[PDB]
Amino acid sequence: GLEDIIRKALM
Amino acid sequence: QLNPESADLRALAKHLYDSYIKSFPLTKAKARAILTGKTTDKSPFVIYDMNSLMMGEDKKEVAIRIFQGCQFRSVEAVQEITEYAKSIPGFVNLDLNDQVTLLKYGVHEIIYTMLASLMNKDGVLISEGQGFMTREFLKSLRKPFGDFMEPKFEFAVKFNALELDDSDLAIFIAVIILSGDRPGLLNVKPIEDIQDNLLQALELQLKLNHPESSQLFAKLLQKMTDLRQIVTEHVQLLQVIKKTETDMSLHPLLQEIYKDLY
Ligand SMILES: *c1ccc([N+](=O)[O-])cc1C(=O)Nc1ccccc1
Repeated sequence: GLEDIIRKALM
Repeated sequence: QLNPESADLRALAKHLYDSYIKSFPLTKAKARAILTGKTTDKSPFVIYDMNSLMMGEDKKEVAIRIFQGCQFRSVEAVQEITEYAKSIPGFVNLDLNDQVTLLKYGVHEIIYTMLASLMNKDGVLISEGQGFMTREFLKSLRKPFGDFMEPKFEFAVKFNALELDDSDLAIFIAVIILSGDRPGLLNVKPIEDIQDNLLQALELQLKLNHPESSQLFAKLLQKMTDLRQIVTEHVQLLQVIKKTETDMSLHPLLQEIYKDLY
C-alpha cells in the first residue's frame, strides 16, 4: 500500500 | 574557505531549503510558535486527563485500527516527502525501484523527525494545532497504549535540544532519504555519491549556523540511528499487541487522537 502511494507520487 | 566548492554547497542548501518550504506547510517554526504560546490565533486546548478529554470533544482490534488510521492520515505527508525528494539533485535519475525503496524506508523516519517539532517535554500538538495531548496522560493509558508514544517523546526532547531550524532540517531530511544501506537497493554507489554531497552541505550548514555545538554533525548522524530504532520498535509493538490478553478497549476520542500521531 505504501509502495503504491510512493510510486504514484513519483509520477 | 569561501570558494567555488563551498558556494556550491551553500547553493545546494538554499535549493533544498526553498524546496522544503514549498513541500512542507507544517514547518518547525510554525509548530514551536504554537507550543510556546506565541500564536493567539485560536490557541490549542490542553487534554491532560479523562475529564479534559471529554471537555475537549473537538476532534479490527483497536490498536490495528489506530495504525490503519494514522497510516491513512500520513498519505499526504508521504506525498509531500516524495515531492521533496524529486527536488534533490540526482534523485530522479536513480533507478525507479531504488527511488521507491529509498522513500519507503525514509518516509517513516522523516515523519518522526517532523513529529518531534510538534512535541515538547509536556506533550504533543494534535488536531492540526487545535489540541495539545500531554505526555503523561498518554503514558498513563492502559497497556499496550500507554507505551506507544513515550519512546518518541524521549527521542523528541533530545532531538529538539539540538535546536535545529528548518534550514538545518531540510538538509538532514535529504541525508535520510539518500541512505545507501536500505535493504533491497540495486545501485548503491550513485546513492552514496548524492548522500556524500548532501553530507558535505550539512557539515558546512551546521558550522555556519551552530557555533555553539561542537560535534553537532556527529550528534545529528547519531539521531538517524535513533530514528531507525523507533521505526523498528513498531514491529515489537505489533507482537505485544497480539499477545495482549487484557482488555484493550480505548475511549473513541483517544483512538481519534492516536490516529493523529505515529
Ligand atoms: C499510527 C498512530 C499511532 C501510533 N503509535 O501511537 O504508536 C503508530 C502509528 C503507526 O502506524 N506508526 C508506524 C507505521 C509504520 C512504521 C512505523 C510506525
